[PDB]
Amino acid sequence: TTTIAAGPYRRVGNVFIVTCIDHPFKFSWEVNRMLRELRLEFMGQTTVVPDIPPVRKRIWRVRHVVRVDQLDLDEAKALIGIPEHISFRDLAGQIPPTFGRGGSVANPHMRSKMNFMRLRRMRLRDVMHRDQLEKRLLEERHHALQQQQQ
Amino acid sequence: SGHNVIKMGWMKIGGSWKYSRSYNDARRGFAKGQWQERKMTPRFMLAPRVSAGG
Amino acid sequence: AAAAAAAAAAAAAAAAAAAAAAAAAAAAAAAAAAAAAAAAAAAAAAAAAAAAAAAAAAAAAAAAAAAAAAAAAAAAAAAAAAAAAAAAAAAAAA
Amino acid sequence: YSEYRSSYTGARSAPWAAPEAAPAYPSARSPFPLERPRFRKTHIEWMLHHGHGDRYGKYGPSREIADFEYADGTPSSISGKRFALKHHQDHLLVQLIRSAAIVERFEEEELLPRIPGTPEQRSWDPEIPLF
Amino acid sequence: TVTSADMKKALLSIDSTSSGALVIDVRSEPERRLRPLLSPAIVALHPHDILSGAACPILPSNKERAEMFVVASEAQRAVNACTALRRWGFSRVTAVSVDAVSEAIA
Amino acid sequence: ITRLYTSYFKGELFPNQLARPLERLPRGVSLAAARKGQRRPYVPLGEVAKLELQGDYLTEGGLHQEALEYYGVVAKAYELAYPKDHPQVAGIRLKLAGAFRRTGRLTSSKANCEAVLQMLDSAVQPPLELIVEALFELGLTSEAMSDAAAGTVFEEAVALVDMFHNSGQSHKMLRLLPRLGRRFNLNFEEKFVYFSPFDYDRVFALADQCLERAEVFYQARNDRAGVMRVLQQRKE
Amino acid sequence: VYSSKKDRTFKVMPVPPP
Amino acid sequence: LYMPYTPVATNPVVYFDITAEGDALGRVSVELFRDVVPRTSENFRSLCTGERGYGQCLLYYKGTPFHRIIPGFVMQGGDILTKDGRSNVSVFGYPFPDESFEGKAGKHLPGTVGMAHSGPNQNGSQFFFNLGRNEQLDRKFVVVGQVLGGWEIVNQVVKLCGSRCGTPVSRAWISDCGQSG
Amino acid sequence: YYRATAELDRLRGMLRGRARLERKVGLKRITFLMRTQTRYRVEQKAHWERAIVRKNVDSAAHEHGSGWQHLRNDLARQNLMLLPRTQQQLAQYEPLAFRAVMELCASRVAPPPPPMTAQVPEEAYATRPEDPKVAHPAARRQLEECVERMLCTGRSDVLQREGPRTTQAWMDAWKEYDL
Amino acid sequence: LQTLAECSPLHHQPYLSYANAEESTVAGAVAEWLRVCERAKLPRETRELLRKLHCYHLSQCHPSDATTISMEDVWKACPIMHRAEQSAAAFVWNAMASQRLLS
Amino acid sequence: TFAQPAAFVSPRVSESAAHEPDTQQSSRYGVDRQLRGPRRAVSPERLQELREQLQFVGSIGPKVPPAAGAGTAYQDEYGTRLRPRYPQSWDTVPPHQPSRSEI
Amino acid sequence: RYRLFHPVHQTVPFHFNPVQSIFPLIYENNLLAKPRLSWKDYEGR
Amino acid sequence: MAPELQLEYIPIIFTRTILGPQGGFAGEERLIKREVAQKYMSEGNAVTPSAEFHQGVWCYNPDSEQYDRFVERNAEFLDFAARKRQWLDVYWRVNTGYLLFGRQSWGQGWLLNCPLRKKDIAQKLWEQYKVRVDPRLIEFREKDRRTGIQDLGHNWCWLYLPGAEELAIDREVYDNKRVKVRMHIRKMSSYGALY
RNA sequence: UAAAUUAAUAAAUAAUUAUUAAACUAAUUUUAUAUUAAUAUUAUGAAAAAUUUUUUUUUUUUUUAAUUUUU
Repeated sequence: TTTIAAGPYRRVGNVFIVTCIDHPFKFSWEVNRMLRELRLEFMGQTTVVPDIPPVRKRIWRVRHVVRVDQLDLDEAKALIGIPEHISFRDLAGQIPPTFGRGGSVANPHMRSKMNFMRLRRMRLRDVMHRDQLEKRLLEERHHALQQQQQ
Repeated sequence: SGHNVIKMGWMKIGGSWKYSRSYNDARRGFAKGQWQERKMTPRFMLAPRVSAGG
Repeated sequence: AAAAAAAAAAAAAAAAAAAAAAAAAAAAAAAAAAAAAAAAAAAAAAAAAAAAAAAAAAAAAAAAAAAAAAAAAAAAAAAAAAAAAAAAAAAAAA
Repeated sequence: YSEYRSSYTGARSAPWAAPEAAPAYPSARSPFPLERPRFRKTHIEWMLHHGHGDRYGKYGPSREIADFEYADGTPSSISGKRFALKHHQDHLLVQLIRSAAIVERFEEEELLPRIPGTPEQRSWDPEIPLF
Repeated sequence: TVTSADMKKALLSIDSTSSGALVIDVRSEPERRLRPLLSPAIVALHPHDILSGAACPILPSNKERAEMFVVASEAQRAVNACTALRRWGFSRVTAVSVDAVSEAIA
Repeated sequence: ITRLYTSYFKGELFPNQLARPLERLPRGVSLAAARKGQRRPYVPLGEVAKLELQGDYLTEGGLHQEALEYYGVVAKAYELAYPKDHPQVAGIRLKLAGAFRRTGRLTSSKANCEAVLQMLDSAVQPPLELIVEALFELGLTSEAMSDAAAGTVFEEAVALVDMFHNSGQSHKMLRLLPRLGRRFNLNFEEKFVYFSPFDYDRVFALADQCLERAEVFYQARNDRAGVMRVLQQRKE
Repeated sequence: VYSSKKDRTFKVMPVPPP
Repeated sequence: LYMPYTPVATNPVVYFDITAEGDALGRVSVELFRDVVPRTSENFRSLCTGERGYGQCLLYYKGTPFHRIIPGFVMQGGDILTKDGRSNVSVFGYPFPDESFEGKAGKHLPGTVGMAHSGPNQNGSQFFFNLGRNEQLDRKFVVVGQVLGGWEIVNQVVKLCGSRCGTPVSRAWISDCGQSG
Repeated sequence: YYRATAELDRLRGMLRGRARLERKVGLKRITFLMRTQTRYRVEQKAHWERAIVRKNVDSAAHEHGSGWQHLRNDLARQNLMLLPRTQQQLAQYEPLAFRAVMELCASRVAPPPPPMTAQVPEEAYATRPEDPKVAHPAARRQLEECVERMLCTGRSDVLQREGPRTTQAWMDAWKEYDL
Repeated sequence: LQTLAECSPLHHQPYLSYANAEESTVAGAVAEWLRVCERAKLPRETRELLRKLHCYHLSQCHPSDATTISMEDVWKACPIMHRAEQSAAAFVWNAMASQRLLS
Repeated sequence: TFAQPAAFVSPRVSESAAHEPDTQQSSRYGVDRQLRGPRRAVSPERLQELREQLQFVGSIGPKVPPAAGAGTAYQDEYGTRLRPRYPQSWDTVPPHQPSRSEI
Repeated sequence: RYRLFHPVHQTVPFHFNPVQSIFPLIYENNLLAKPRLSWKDYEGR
Repeated sequence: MAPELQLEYIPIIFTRTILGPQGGFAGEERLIKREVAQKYMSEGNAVTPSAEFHQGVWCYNPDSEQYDRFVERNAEFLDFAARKRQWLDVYWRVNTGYLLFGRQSWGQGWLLNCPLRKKDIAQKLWEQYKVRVDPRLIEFREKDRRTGIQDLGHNWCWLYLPGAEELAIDREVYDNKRVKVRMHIRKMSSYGALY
């Protein structure tokens, strides 16, 4: 239309799809350090990472081992069928934060003693629920005596 | 029912003994006691003892 | 207690400065709690930036543990997993 | 009876155009960026192009269709290596949503930068212009 | 530099069905927040957006029959935004002014 | 080291995955008698199973009208797939009498969740986790009909749980599994492997809401002994 | 290539002329 | 636009420093019912005082934004962990049950701050200001308090940043939170 | 350690004159043979037995002027999805079906188009009013999609097609249980 | 006591524990408040208010085992005369200028 | 921009000889068919007009008020611990053990 | 060939798992999530 | 805060672009700030700024071996200055510099397995000398114009500085039109380099 | 999986591997990460010059699998 497309705008950053194409054992540890942060360990895996600055650094140092794609934030909502009237920050607010392998904690002990207190909140939630039916059953049966007095 | 091979951990009986040199020393009760440290003199030789009693 | 000096050592060898008390048992109670590295001498908290010392053994142990190839690589030189397996061992003798 | 899904909603774009139309084949040249060596898809790029993954026992009509069913039409229950698949294909989405979910927050608070690249990339490649 | 009448050629082109802007402004954020010289048929861009290439979708297809007329207070700061366009192909981008643009109020 | 799980991780094995059997009534015990004590031709089931899971997903989404349709179809293909009064054709309507009630049509709800029971007692040994799913729908459509006299069926439903639900077999294998872990300070999350009875024993989880939907009744009508008649049972 | 000793596994013959 | 509300003393009084669109709105003082709900008032007030040591998260409302703002129905908040609103924690270290719905904690009058929960029983760290007479939230969500001052501010947020779905068109958050009296 | 000398002592029956007789010398042999079967099975048996098959499907392609170099690239181009052991089964038992394939890959027939992504129906955007009785517009179409795909599969005489003979009536099987 | 909890971190947490301790365990929060102010040696002489408060919360909760103390007795022992004269009679003074700036 | 189709091939991809067919036979068809189609959110105010429709069902908190015509929700009629009796088949794989998503 | 060249958005194809697989009622504007949270959650057969 | 004496940036007589012999030029001013480098002020090559000196200075012209030729400090001059210096500032670097290459070569090498492009070198000149350049201004020596650089050891080639006439810069540098850039390609390993 | 090293008045830890135990927060993807203590263990051996190829030692069975052209 020979003019700058005008109006209220948006901005749609990218999203990468990286995959190893070479054995990461061959290189130093400084590089495979940058390949764990991409959640990549073996030739042939794949992941989908944002394009935010702290990820271009980790990719700038492994550019000879990965192959990169670039998905925009309309291709994403199109690759998977998503209505345009949905965003992504709200659609992601549904899945809990304790997904498979919830998050990365420093040690493998701190990964265990975190999965432990998640197997405890299940025990507790079953016990607290049984505690109410001993607290409710009480208060009423605690009233039957008083209710007898009036 | 295992052999606490030092610097290697518990090992099966009948297992591998190739890496249990210093373990065959501890069992014999033989104590080197870190005596290859000739160079660094411990507080033992340089500690003035008060009190001829103690 | 903010230092702003070349602060001191602790109270190993003590010249006692009394004010008023029973006090007839100071240097017999000032060399009694001085060998267990202790209070009962009030310990004179000095050197408010002792963080730079917790960040030395943070670096002097993360730069000497990387002297042996820090290796978030793997169990080093895998090359035989990445197909699939359960790695066994290799006794050190080295 | 047999099955052929090839998608989650089926809805396959039928291939046969019309009793006289042209066939409209797909371009067999692998997407090489420089164009001089002039390659051709190699039996494992066709397999990627056709909806499978690297090997066709992956991410295709070879797993997502059940192996069998009972003659009366009763399906077959799930297995350990079936649930572990469905969770994986849901991981390949949560990896993408949570990824786009953080880009949104970065681009809605204007945190994503404007100079394209790192501080150490522009200081490496000359073709990324000066700012 | 650019005669204020060249802008007046946009007095009769933005009125057409394509209400797209015919002028950008590489101005500092308060500089555009302190002055009402941005309202009619003009869009804001940071010069690190055109150069880096973030403003490629919002830029006309016909790269030969296309004008920009970037606006800025400084001179060096202005041509350092026009030259970002030549990096992307456009020609009729001139770094018009900062004051002559403040006057096409209709 | 850790595991990224960035590739496809095949499942582990575990004794929580044993195919736990169903629950029934004893041999001669018939439902209407127990209560008052207190080959096939091809049908695309595999496709209609996908067609009712979109009802379970829908009726659980608040779209109770759309769910009614998806349930309508799958309840049609079932009264043809299975013979009369099959334990399955009776159970699908229990998803229909609910989907009815959540659309005003209570008159058909009770007409549905009461039709199932004559398929259940007239059977040989009915699925016990169903007769507590029917006797729940029969107790919920009576609420929607606002009849307090029609509310003492929960306590009669759980009368079958307390009687005919051997509450051991839900957690028989899972009982010793904490004795499987052999590490104490790493991978020690195996010494506390806890499986929850609400998530593992459905009939128990059903029998709980009965004894919680029955409490709210007696709490609503300002009934005292009724509440305690339930709470002590919900604890027991 | 795959145990460099020598490769005696039957190789494929080139394609006939069109 | 006046908020009727029940006046009593000797109760924990908590204040919030809300800020939508980065615009300093003002302080919102809450009166917690320690007369009927001792526990829920202690989990709440604790997260507002920030005195508790970090457990599963940093137990503190300062900074966390409101995340479910339905104009005219409910303005949600809390969310110590996973600032989008998908995680419910508590200072006792576990989601804890609801105490009582008998008096002053069963009715969700417009002057009320409910204690949102994931399960009907296991309450957590998420609260909500009942902006209308929610006849259905009776004895489901344990009411725990009532706003004393600043009712215009929560009436500002529910309008400035609202959507029938719930997502905020702008980020309204707690710039600071502390105990008042 | 544990020589597995219990199992490997029954095997000493099928060895030659020395390993069969003396228990020691038989173990060093049978544990040398069994340790090289498992060494050849997991390492080298594939790359050899996997090329006696790519030679049989190839040699069976030269009888049609083509070869494995071309066949391999065009069994995939057409999405045919045949294991390289299956093409050897056809080339040896069903020689016509193989030939029939070899004509297809040589034909100028359009390969099947790549599977489509997920398309948002229009009705997802179509603004729904405040109407509680009628179902959502998208379900009345998606459900129709599910029942057509339900009847297209197989030739199930659904009680000799006793269920609703037409689709708009099959979507009304919820009114069949109303009074 | 508030402006003390607001002045220094030393007095804040002890106050917020006392500010909302139980009616059952009050006079303990004041004791564990006196214990910290005493250890981190304060002008324990001129700070006798926390003693009186501890004697006010003990005159209830066993009224018969300890003597009786009123809230006025506590306020009697306070660092006052900063507010009564030089500060209270400073407030209204500024308010007078506000009248010679209106006029 | 909101009004435009919004599908924008990058200059580098356009420049390279990576051009592929259309109407089918391009893996990018289902996408570039979905991106070239007219955009619904033609304006940031037409944006909300679509978004004032969809609900957030499973979100933690006070559930939405019903539409006055649909019965009371499943969740309060069936509690939270329970879930509908999903059919367990190869192709309907419902979420198993749903009482672990709590944290 | 040594290094293949394909749009690597193909190596993880989203045909058998669109968001309609993890959000069942989305085209019905409902936005409900029913994911499979971990391989470890698997109930049984 | 412009540092106290960690910087001075005092106007100039002559001879920036330090070398062994560095006064290769004809009549201008350009320098590096004399912070402790005030050693200039000792015997010329820089003069403290003054209300007089901001009008002009006695730049060293080399024609008479003394700071004879006056020079004005108008716009054109300062315009002409950087345009002139920046030219040979490129010359001073690539002439005196020596750019190393971590490259890859398999077997007993003697040769690179991926020969050097021209865009390859034009990345190094920017990487190591911070000198931005047009790659096409690099003309490989007449030995390897058809096969890249491709060789280990010590190679060289011709970067072409076009702008010799418009700045009137001759007889001070031994090649007015092109400058020999010297390279030295190593054999780095897989951990060493990419490509 | 090679790392450690100061004889001798008031300066935070030898290092390794091993056994046994311990704790997540100013410190971002909604990424990733083996840190701490107690005890057991100190002999695996370079001389010059120059200088400021590669990841493999180790595989549960069936398939599946992308690094080949001569002078």
